[PDB]
Amino acid sequence: VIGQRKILPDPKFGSELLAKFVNILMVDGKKSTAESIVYSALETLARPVRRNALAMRWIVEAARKRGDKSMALRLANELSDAA
Amino acid sequence: RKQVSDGVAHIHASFNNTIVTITDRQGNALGWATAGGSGFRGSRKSTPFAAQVAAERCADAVKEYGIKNLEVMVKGPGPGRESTIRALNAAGFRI
RNA sequence: CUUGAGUCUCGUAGAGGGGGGUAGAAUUCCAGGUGUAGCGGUGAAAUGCGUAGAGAUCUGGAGGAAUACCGGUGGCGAAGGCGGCCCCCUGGACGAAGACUGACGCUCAGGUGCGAAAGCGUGGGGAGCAAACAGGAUUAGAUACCCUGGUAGUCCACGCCGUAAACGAUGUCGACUUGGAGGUUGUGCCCUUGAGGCGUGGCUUCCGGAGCUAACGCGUUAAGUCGACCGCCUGGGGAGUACGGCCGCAAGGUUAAAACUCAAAUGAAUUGACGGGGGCCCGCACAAGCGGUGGAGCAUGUGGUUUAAUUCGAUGCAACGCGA
Repeated sequence: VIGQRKILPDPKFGSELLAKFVNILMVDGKKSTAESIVYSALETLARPVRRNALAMRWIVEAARKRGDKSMALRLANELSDAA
Repeated sequence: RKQVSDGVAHIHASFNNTIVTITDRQGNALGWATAGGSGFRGSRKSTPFAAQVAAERCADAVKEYGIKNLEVMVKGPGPGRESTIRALNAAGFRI
C-alpha cells in the first residue's frame, strides 16, 4: 500500500490543517478564486484520511444552486451555522 | 391451560415442514403451530426462515398459557435447526 | 529311510456354519386423553390425508424387519459370503515342544457337491419399502422425470433355479531370489512389573530392488526364476446367436456353429483440445475520490427516406469529429 499525498502547509498561516480544506472547495483549478471564497469567510468570521475527509466534503458539497446573493458568502453562513 | 411455566417442546423437525407441539411434562399437548400451510407452502419450503417462523408461531400459540420455560426434545433433524432454536429461545423460555 | 504328507499331545484367535430361545433402538395402527387448521409434496402444483379431531405427546398393545456404538488400515470362510447378546451341536486354521507313521503325495478330463441377487413352486408371514399397476402435471406430445398410494417380491420352511464386473478381470501345488514401512494373531530369550528389549512363526496392507512387462505395472502374498497337472485362447461383427443334445415346473441354463460382412476391432501410453469440480497473481477492474456523457441547440459522423446522384470503403471491443 501507499500513503496519502503530502501537501505543503498553507503558506498564509504556515499550518497544514487548512490547505486540504481550500483544495476541495476549489473548482476548475481556480485556487486563486478559492482564497477569495474562504478567506473572506475565514479571516472575517472573528486513519486521519477517512472520517475527516468524508465529513468535511459534505460541508462543501451543498453550495451550487441555493439561489441567493452569492454562495461565496452563503457558505460563510453555513460554516457559521456549523460553528 | 395450566399456567405452570413448564413443559417440553417436541420439535417434529422434518425436512419439508417442522411442526412443533407444546406438550407438558406429563405428556399432554398444550398448543400447536405449523410452518407449512400456516402462511406458505411449496418446494421453496425447508428453509431456516420456515423453521424460525414455525418457532414464533409455536411460541405465540402458547404465550397465553402462562408458560415461560419450555424444554426442547426434537424428533429428527430439520432445516434451520439453529434458526428455529434461536427463534424459540428469543421468546423468553428456558430449555 | 524320513526331509513331503499325515496321526498325536497342548493352547490361541475368529461376523466359519446349523440350530434354540433371547432384548432394545427405530416401525405403523389401535387402545385414550391432551387439538383444531392443518398432513402432505414436486420444474410447479397436484394427487392423496384432515376439521367426522387429523399430526405430535406420554401411555400399553400389536408385528415384522434389521441389529446404530464397538467397527477397523480388523477377522473368519473354498468361493458365494459371514456382524446384538447367550447356550447346544459343529468345521477349519495357527503356534510350541515331543511322539508316531512311513511317500501314505500333487494335479485332475469325466463326475460330484456348494453356489449373490432376481426368479420359480409349494405353504405361511407381511412394520417399512417396492418392479407392475392405479390419480395429478409433465412434454415436442408423456406411457418424461415426479410426488401419492401401492401388489408380486422382500421375510420363514421345503423343493427348483445355477447365474453375476461370481473380479485380484491373476487355476492348483511346490522350490528358489535383494529391501523398507505397517496391521493382526501366536510364541522363545532377556526387562520375570504391562507393554517392554531382543527373537521367532502364521495371516495380512503398502512402497520399492533386480528381474519381468507393450506399457500400465507386478515385484518373496510375483506379473521374477523354475518344475508338475489342469482349464482356456487364436482378427472384429454375426454370436455365446441358430440347430441338435442334456438339464429345468415353463421360467431359462449349458454345450456350441455357419453363411454373410469389415480391414480393422483392440491394449497401454503420448500431445492438446470442451472439460459448466479450483486456486493463485496482476491491472482507474473493482473499493475511495474527482470530472463527466445519455436532457437541449448546433458541428460532424453513422444507419434509414427521397432524388440523377446524395461516390466509395470503414460498420462489435479492433466502424461511427473514420479514410477525408
